Amino acid sequence: FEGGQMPLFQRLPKRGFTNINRKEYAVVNLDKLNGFAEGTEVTPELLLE
Amino acid sequence: KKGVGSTKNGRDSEAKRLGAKRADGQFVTGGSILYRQRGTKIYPGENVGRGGDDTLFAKIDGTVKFERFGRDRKKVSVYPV
Amino acid sequence: PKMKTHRGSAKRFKKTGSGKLKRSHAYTSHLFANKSQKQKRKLRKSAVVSAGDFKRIKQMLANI
RNA sequence: UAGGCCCAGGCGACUGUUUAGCAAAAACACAGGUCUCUGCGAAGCCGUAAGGCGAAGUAUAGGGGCUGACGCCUGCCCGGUGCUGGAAGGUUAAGAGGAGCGCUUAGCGUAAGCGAAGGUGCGAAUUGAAGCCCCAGUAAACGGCGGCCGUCGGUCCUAAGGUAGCGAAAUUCCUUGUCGGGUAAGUUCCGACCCGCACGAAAGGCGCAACGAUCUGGGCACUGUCUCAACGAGAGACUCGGUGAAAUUAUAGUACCUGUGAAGAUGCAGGUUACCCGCGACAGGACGGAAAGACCCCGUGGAGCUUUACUGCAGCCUGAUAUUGAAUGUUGGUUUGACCUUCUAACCCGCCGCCCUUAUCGGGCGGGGAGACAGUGUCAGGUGGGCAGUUUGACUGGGGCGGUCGCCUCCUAAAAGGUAACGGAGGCGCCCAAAGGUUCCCUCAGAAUGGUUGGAAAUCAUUCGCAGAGUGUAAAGGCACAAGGGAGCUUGACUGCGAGACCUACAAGUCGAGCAGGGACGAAAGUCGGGCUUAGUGAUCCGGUGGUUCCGCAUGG
RNA sequence: AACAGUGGUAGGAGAGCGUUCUAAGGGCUGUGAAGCCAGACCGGAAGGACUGGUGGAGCGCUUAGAAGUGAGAAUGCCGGUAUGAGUAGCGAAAGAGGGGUGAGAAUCCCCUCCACCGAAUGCCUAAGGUUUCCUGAGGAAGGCUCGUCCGCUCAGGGUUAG
RNA sequence: UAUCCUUGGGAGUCAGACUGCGAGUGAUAAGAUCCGUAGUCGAAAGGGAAACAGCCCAGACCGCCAGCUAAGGUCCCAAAG
RNA sequence: UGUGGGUAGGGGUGAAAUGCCAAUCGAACCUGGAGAUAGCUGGUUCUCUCCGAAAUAGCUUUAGGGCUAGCCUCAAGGUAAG
RNA sequence: GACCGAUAGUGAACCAGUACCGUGAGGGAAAGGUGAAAAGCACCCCGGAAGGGGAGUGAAAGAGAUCCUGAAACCGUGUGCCUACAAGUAGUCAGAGCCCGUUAACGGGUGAUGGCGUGCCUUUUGUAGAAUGAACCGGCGAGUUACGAUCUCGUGCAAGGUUAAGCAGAAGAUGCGGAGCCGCAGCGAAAGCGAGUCUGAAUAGGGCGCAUGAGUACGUGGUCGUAGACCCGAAACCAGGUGA
RNA sequence: UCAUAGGAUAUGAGAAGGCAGACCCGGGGAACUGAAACAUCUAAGUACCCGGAGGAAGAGAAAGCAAAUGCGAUUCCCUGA
Repeated sequence: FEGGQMPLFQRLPKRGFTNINRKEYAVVNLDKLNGFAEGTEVTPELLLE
Repeated sequence: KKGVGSTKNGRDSEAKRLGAKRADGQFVTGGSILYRQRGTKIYPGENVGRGGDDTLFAKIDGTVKFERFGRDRKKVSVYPV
Repeated sequence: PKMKTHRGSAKRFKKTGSGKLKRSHAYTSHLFANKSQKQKRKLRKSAVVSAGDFKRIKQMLANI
């Protein structure tokens, strides 16, 4: 509140929307893989483990 | 008691903050403005440009110097290193 | 009771990696013939909340 | 112990009633008058409804409004608002309607795309009551009854312009109006006059005997009301005995002169004065006590009240539909619905008779009356201060009324910038498709001379002429190497942007080289992202339009 | 050690004092706890000891912890007591005397006079009150004083219907 | 000469007054009002101005029965010619 | 005038004053919602130390309120710009 | 029970929803403590009694029926010093005389006389203020709690931190429980891409980001938010009832 | 007129009413307040009234969740948020 001054959010506009079918994939950044042994397979199951 | 009024002289415009904004011998960046004005109290010179608002800006970096166009007429200029 | 998020500001702002708040400009809704294209190209772009306003409001957006 | 009386006036006819606890009245009521409504299940009113008052009445009655005995009277306006009635025509709902339009899709399809049926959504014409618009009437309905010029006339406007009667009034500011009466002296009173600031005919006008703890003026008598106080009696007061509170209270060994000081000192300064303690008395001060000022202001406080403030509700009116069907006709396009008549069995009867039942309830039967109406439910329109919830700005040399509320320019402004006042002066809410861009061109106003019409002043040549002119517009700044004035070609009055700066609480606002794309003018350099700069405009939400390699709730749309 | 500094409202920061309770550990206390009253003690402050007296059974110290954690003011709430002040008032109205009672009498009882009411201050009786009625004891409170007295306190008793 | 900038936490303040100077409104009146500027008060005791928020001098940790000074003063109230 | 009854609050009654409705009435009283709300006033309890303001701007159905900025404080950094 | 301990805590520790108030609904108190045990005061006197003084009981009678302690306001008695020519927010500093003799130290109580000096709180530009509040004493009496967020500090573990509900477990600690949450990668409206991304025609520029990396769980503290949210305080509004 | 209404009689541990100021199921259903006014909105389907209960009530065995080589009644708790 600002004492009857039109506050910031109202004087500003809305923008955009949200998707229902959004995918926020879990991200690995390729250096965390160096912790694994050579030639070993990799799976999300394994990573959760 | 009496009753009076009607001054009708009770307004003025918003003050616009003219004048110089940088000083002689002061280092300046490109695009910096130097002297807000209306019309030409001052002209541009070297490496200086005028805008649609009759305002003066530096086209380059350098140092400011104010001078005179011979008689009764002033100038600015930017000189680099 | 969990804090309630301020939904209008949620609809209007977005959070950044540096904690700053992205925003849009005003004067960009309906009345454009009375404005220069310079203004308009400047105003379709985004902006950032100022420090004072941020101090005012940031508690309303802890939950984003 | 049991009237004081008289003269005159205003108001109200009277007797009565009223603000318990400030106001007894000129207020209310009154009988009388008038208007209006209402045909009896009256009307009105209470209630969600049943049920009731009205009324165990029936238009010589009942309800409501206004006025107020009585006497003489109650003038002109129906233009506006109301009511009443009409109502050819226009407009207007819901409901009915159902031309078309979308979406989807089987299928056709190389593709693009088209695409039947069905479903779904939107839906035009047409119809559609009251009401409103419109026309008459009505003033003891709301309400209204003027001005100018001339020395009765002429004129403007009115819907109509105040009749009678009364009149410095309970209305008259000027005003103690003028005159007269009354008085030595009368802003009062009475009677007359009328240039009635701003009487007036049922908000009744004028008068009026009787009446009034009414208001007012004058007079006789009487009086300590007074001149001007004196005395006496009694109850308190005072003393003694017995009993024994309260309000208030920062602590106090609490003087006055002047001065100071939050501008009125006990308490501060200086000076003066004053032995200590009490009793009776007074009430000048302690801005004394009492009551968080009832006036004034403020509060985005409240409550009550009004209304042609807003939004709604009840109630009322009207229509569609269901209860709610049987016919005879009628007109329409496709049988169908609509309309007028008729019938009855629905429904209804605060109509009768019988039984339940010794019952003015109801409820069954029989009749009778009305009748698919009404009533009720749902939906819709209108009316609707009857009722409810709410709003009804700020600044302000108190408030209110006035004025202003945003933007631009100048002064005030104090030689950066900035800087207030209900301080001083002025402008804007645009304009130009050329008044823009570019290239090229040249230079103004006025003055003196000469010269038809030409004229002081057009147009003319003429020398003088920084600028006295112009610059779309207000002013300031600025510009004559043009930013001023002409001509040609054009649309950069472009798209994406933007280093970096200004101003700034924020929001925002301002300038900007330079890059890319595509161009305009120009040979070229090169200029052009509107105008000579500064005003010429407003958020967000909400909707609308167009475009879109975005999303589209199982999938495709 | 040296140098410099140390007024302060709103307000920010930091250091601490003290109260209640809890845990642990170490203690005091009938040879006298807490609490209360005095005292000329100690500490920079909040504050803390010591001695004596009263009292007559529970309480400190240390480190930590947790809080209904500190009052001079709200025309604050409750209670108590003051001031005013032995002041105002002691609530319309004729009493006086003699006897008596009694510890004690203006005030109670008896007598005599006087005075007031008398369409009322008299007799009946409703509503209402609910033992106030009668008798005998009492005078702590109430009685606007006193009180030997009563519409007060105790006991007892008392209200009879075709 | 040491305070400056940034970020972050926490505030309070938005009734100001007088004095001197420069201005306005006013009547070149106001202990007026409104602005700018410097100071003091506010939030600052002490000495003087008799007293006396805002004037002059000057800034308080505490003590001392020491001294030098400012403003202002030196016949007595009242220290000093 | 008595007795017995009736009318009850968004209401009743009213020879009307806005008067009366249990010492009240421009909308009774009790309870509850309810610790209503109060940009308003009053009050807000131990000490010492360090530092130390503002009474201004802008916007405000805003003017005795609020928000941001300005002015204060604390801490960590930059550090030496001031 | 890191709940109260008689103004608290139930309104109510006691014959309380009583007394009392109100027509009524309804409102609504106050008031604890002998002693281990009545052993509760035989008897003598004063007195009409009450109430005392002795005696006696008892550890205690200064314990005696409001009965443990028993403060202060207030009320009085006695007395050391001062006081009846003095004006004073009542004290302070200086100081004589007089009287005493300590938690034994440049001590104590009074104080003639001199100097200086207009109370406290609030609210104010400014108050001794003739602005407000308090008669006084005593007690009670106002920024807290839950949940969540954020900052700081601390601890633990660290590109990994952490469990919740729940089960077992003395109302516990603990173990199990990894479902979930925060962070490690951001940008974009979104599809989506990815240390890049968005805009854009653009390998351009620009924004946001990375490269310049530390979070997370818990606790203390500060602040905020939602809840009566520092305390008291309205006029008033609504619902349901009581009253002619 | 059957016949019915209505009436008469006998049986019924019927049901009535109360509550514990709490829990729940429903029918009715405020305002203050907040929105810094205010009507939409909130407060709040709260308070309050009413009727029904039971020791629990209510819901409850899919015309579902959903979108995988699928889960299989309700209820409640933690999360999701």
